[PDB]
Amino acid sequence: EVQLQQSGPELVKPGASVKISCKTSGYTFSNSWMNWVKQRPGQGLEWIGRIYPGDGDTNYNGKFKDKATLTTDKSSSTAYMRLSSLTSVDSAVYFCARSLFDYWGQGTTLTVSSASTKGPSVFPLAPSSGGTAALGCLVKDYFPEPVTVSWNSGALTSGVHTFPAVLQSSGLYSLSSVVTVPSSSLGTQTYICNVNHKPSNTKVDKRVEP
Amino acid sequence: DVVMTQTPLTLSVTIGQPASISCKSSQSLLDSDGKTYLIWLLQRPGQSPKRLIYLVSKLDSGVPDRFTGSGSGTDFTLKISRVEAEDLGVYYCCQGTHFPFTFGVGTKLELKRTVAAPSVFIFPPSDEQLKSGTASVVCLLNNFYPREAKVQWKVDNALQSGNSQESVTEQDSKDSTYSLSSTLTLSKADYEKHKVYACEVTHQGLSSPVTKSFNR
Amino acid sequence: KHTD
Ligand SMILES: [Cl-]
Ligand SMILES: [Cl-]
Repeated sequence: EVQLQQSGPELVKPGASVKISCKTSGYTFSNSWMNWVKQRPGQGLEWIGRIYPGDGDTNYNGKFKDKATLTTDKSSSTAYMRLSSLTSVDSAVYFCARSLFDYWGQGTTLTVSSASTKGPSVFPLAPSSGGTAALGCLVKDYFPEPVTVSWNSGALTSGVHTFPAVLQSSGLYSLSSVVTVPSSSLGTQTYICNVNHKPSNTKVDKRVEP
Repeated sequence: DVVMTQTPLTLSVTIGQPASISCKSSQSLLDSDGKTYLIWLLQRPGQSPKRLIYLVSKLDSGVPDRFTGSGSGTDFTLKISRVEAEDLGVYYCCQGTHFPFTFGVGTKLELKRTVAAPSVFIFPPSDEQLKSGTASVVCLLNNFYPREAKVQWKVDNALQSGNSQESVTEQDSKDSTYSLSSTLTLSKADYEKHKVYACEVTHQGLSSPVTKSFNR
Repeated sequence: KHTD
């Protein structure tokens, strides 16, 4: 079977460059076009260009002709994309895809940011004072993604919604995790959100009280 | 560049029932070799794209027979005879006849269910956060359907424009609803100059908009 | 124009 295996996630500062790889197996690498595709967060697919590894021939989308450079290493059956002078808008998932987009890599996430590693602050969303109450935790001002949230060390999962993070203009992320619970439990059941931000080795267990 | 126009943007489907989606090109995609380089891709949530149909009507290996592709001139259609759960995701058409190759914007297939109004909650900023110097006011819309919902913030009757961000969950695996958060961010100094904080929700399951509010 |  054909397989395209891309390199791992990248986090770089604006102005830097990065080179992403696509290692192939299961077919003759030199004899198939390799495309690259961009997907901005929450958005659609964009074609960057393609390279024919046997002779280095290329076709670029003009939008990317000054940003992306396609190369290959035939001896290791690997295709490369270099992205230069990076800015925030270059943050995306990038895919390699063969020939008439017939086989795809698993994607590489690129994050371009001037922010430094920072753990979150964790604030309660206290239940207000049909028998159902909502409460939560606001997990604010962390970098990079991801944070994870559990409730009551895993014992509470029904009715939990942990929202996708939002990128603030500050360059830091924020999200909330909420849960709905019986109003009659509020005086007798403790509710604790368990927040983990591995990049900063930040773990917090925050009790949410009325 | 060739423009690929996909419609609808979202199709609400039912397991066991047919689906049809459309992709129209601004230029003929018939090449001089007789081939029409039109393909259909499915991107399941959290996954890379996969090709399902190529050269208008040819199924990729392993793709179920419930899928068919057709074309007449620049008008292309993907049909599913009976939808199954593994078919949910975003469908992209793509053309490879003219440079640069181009994609449609995607059609999302989501599950239809009965209309469900959101349960709405508002949360003032915590004292902990205020001591830290910022204020976040959170409005929660829980377990609603369909996805379309309008959330408007008012601070002492001043409509907030550009001062909040929304986040939405994936369609729920159990009940096919959505949930949404809207977060209004202000400085602590700004928060303390106003009294009434209100989020007003418009949704098809509510006969009139619902407003949740507090006095600081 | 295309491979494979
Ligand atoms: Cl599959
Ligand atoms: Cl309002």
